[PDB]
Amino acid sequence: QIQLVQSGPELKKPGETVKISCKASGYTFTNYGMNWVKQAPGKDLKWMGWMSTYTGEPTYADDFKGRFAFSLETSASTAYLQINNLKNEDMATYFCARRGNYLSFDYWGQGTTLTVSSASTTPPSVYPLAPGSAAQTNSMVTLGCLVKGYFPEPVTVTWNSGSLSSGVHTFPAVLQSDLYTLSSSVTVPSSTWPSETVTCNVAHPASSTKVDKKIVPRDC
Amino acid sequence: NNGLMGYYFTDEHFKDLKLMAPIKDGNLKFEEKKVDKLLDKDKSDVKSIRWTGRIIPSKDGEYTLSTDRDDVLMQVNTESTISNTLKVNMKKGKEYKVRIELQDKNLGSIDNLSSPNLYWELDGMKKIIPEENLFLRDYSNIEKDDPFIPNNNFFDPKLMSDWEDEDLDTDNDNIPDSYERNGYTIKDLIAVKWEDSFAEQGYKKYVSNYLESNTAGDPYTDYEKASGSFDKAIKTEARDPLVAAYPIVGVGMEKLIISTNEHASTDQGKTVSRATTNSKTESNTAGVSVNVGYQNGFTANVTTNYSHTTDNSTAVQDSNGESWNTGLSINKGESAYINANVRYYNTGTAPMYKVTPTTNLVLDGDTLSTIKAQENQIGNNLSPGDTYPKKGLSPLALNTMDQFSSRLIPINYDQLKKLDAGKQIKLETTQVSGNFGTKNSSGQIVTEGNSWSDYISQIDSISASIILDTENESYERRVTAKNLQDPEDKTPELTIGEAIEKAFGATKKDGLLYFNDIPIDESCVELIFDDNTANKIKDSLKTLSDKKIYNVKLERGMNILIKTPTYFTNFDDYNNYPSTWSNVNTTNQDGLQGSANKLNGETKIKIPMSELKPYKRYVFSGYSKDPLTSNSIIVKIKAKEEKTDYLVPEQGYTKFSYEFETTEKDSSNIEITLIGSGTTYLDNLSITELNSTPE
Amino acid sequence: DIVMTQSHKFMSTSVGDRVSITCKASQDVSTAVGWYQQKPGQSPKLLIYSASYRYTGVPDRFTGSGSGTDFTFTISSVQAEDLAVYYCQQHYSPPFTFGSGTELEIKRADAAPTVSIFPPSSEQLTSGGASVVCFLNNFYPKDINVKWKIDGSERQNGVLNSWTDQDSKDSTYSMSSTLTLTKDEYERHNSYTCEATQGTTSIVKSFNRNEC
Ligand SMILES: [Ca+2]
Ligand SMILES: [Ca+2]
Ligand SMILES: [Ca+2]
Ligand code: NA
Repeated sequence: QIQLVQSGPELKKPGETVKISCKASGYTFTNYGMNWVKQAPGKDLKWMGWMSTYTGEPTYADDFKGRFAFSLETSASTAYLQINNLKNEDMATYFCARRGNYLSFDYWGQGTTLTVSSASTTPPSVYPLAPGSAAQTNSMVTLGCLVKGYFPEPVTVTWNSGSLSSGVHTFPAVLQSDLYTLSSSVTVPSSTWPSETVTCNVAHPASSTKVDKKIVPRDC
Repeated sequence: NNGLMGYYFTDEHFKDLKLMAPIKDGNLKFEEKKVDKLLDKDKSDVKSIRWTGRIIPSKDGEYTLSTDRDDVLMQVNTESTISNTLKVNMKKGKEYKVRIELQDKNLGSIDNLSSPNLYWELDGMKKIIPEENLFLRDYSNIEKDDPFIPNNNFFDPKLMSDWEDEDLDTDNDNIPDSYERNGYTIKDLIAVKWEDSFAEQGYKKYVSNYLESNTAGDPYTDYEKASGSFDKAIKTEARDPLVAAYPIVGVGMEKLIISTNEHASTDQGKTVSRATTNSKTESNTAGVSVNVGYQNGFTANVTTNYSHTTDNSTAVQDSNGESWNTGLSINKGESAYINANVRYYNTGTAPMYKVTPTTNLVLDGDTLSTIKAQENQIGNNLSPGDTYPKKGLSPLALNTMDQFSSRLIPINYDQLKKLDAGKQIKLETTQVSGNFGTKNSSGQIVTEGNSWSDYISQIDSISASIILDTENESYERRVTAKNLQDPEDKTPELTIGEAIEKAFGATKKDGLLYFNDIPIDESCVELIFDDNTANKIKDSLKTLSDKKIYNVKLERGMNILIKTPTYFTNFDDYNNYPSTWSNVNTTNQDGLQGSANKLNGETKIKIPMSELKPYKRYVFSGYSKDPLTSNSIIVKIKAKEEKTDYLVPEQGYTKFSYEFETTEKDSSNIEITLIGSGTTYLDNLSITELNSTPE
Repeated sequence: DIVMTQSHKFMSTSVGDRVSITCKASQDVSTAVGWYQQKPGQSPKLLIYSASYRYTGVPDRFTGSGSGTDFTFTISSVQAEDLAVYYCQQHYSPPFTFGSGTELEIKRADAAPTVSIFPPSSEQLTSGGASVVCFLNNFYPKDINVKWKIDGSERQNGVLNSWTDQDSKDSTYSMSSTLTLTKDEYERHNSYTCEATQGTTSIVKSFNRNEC
């Protein structure tokens, strides 16, 4: 049926230009306009404007007048969104959405994340989070690993190559100073650490890096 | 391509064809799931079967053909003996026509049918004849001495009194006369008489002329078309025997370059170039006057000049009122020179192989030149729905054509003023030489010798012209239509609605036609006829109780244009307007279809010029009714002018139409206002683009 | 611009319960209101259009009501697959404002966090950095407050916080708080504490660099 297919995720430096595409199928492209919507990490869905597939004329919301450009390839049933001179505030997921029946946003693209950062591909540093000694809440000890200074997303974290799944909390990564940082905690019985080994397994495909960090007690 | 064609007859004497279906190999079994979807197993009893086709061996030798049933009678090449066993000396790649016949009362239903099995033995090796050696007959090769559905068989004597009886397939096109006259369908090469329940399943009902092997008058027979055995580059709607395979090659302009220098290869001189949009139908709709009222059910409009999609109009863009001559400084009696970016197209159903088009570049009646494009420079072939250059690529510049490689097209000082006055450059393609595709051997398309010329004229003499214009693509068709005055014309009678459905492969939803997602019922589009077609339709509408144009019979020569609206709402599922209609109440079932806008006071839409094209004539249409009052509806449109009109609705729905014009892109909003009084109902509000206006 | 004010940012429910989200339009939009569902990492999906019209393929547990300025979206019986963010939206006139969104969450009893604090690893100090990490695991509700104190002084700068989604097994939340300093600044304080504060509970975990 009707499908809106957007181009893949984008990683860009500040000041660069990015062009998102949105290919429509299953309906007469020129009979319905194309909305563009921005969703910043913590903000609500914001309408950026729309492109008339009949006139080719764009309409821009007030907050998106200047650096933003909608364009058309009617022969390819494709709408485009170009953002020039990128800033960090431009970091968001961008959706195309048909200006559908009664102006409802009745069909949406899957979204295009845009990450703005001065960093290029950087493997993570993996730091052990050990308590050392004197730490056992309800016969349980909590260990962790800190995954710092990597770019871009994602990194996967497992514990003992998957054997520790329950009791694992891997926390969503946060972008600070143009690099990502995440943490992962594992809670294991105090009878099993440090007697049995516990190892954080960090994979970062973008840098083709895997890091295994054994958690050992702090020296004291 | 492979296998044999089975003819399954309800009677014992090969007269009443119940099912035509191809078999895979010597097992003589068809695809039972597909036949099941088309046959009622309580009405599937058969008493005689014939299989026909060609045997092509992969090795020279003495082949003994036989069947597990002694009942069966076979013949090869219409020359061998007629026997249950045949000894044939065959050669590799040579074709041996084969005819297998079985006569058997108590043969049973098609489902329970234990069909015979066809074997062949070479060097004492007996096997079922493989699919790779069995081929269907060339059904484009109509042989008077080897008819596809013969009136006689291998089992019954040719009785003397049986003379003067009717042929089963009078025109030898492989569709029985009973099939053609009463209706049939062909899907996956399976043919059967029509049943109305097949429409629910999506099968298309075919009718054709039982006396004409090529009902449409095109290179392909009724069976080639209905079965889809023709060139796969032909549009699928031309599978209908009444929808002609018919290439329609034109050309449109998307950039106009005018320089003071005649030489294409010269970078000196003053030059002014402007982007241009083009229309394949504007020359048709520009001659349409719009009435506010429609009478006697005739809800369509008449054009003074029914132009086809081969006559292309050009609108110059981004001019800003600056005269062409300010950038050239040409004086009275001097000539500037035209270069253009053009794009050929094919709005028809068939490809134009070796496309050789002749196009007049026209301005206010003056032919500035006649462009004679050569096939080698425009992609050799132009498939239906495609363009040269292809849709994604830059347009073709005239100067790169051999004709204009040395000199461009001169244009006068006075013709430059006409261009400033708003007179549009027409690209009128007057004739296109080219070839059509016939299959050959392994299914390959062969083109040379297959001139379109005589078929184009033949098709036009027995057809109606139907053009569907959407914003993205235009589609022109030739539908075979009966001469209603000719008592011997056996062309099937189509209503205009049935013809539109066939011509464009339209679907149906609540009985109303749809072109993909676009509603194309007469109440959702602007129908445009020429004067002669409109008079015939008006006379027919007076003879119908259900006064719908789509119920009027199609007559040959009719010229029909379906202009789909830019914006439309049925106040149901469909509303592609770029702004919200205010005060809309659709909680009713009082629409022309479904719900209406129950207008209690004022309904208003404000349309920005970003959502309409500049310098265009538009028509705002809709249907209104008021069951218990005759309250006037005030219609107010604010565009380039502000006009108000008072509309009287009747108890039933009647159409209204108001033309309005846009100006510059920077213009104020277009505002359309309708004011009713409580029991006013509105439905099917459309805005349709008609033509460009001077700037 | 027509503004769409939505009922609650967060709504706690149980599977099989009835929930209703209201939305107040800042001016008359007649029936031109849509309701969208968005699951994490996915695009919004239109559930209800024109205030009350169920969209194609939408389960009948989703209903919409209202006209003018007051609008209601209802899930007659909440399913686990319905735990998502729901937006109202006016599709009457640009800028087609979306509500701020209502997250559906599983209701459960309150739960104090299991707090763990970790000093900088010697590896990170060798690299010249210093991150102190606080894990607040398996608490409820989501709105927990985390405070960093260095030598008794609240520390605002250098703090990164990260919440997990609601655990699909026990319906709790977990969060991570990282306090990053330079090694130079870290070695010039003694006591590092992270405090997890809820309505009636407050948990402080500490370590003194002088005690390792
Ligand atoms: Ca026939
Ligand atoms: Ca025929
Ligand atoms: Ca309606
Ligand atoms: Na058989």
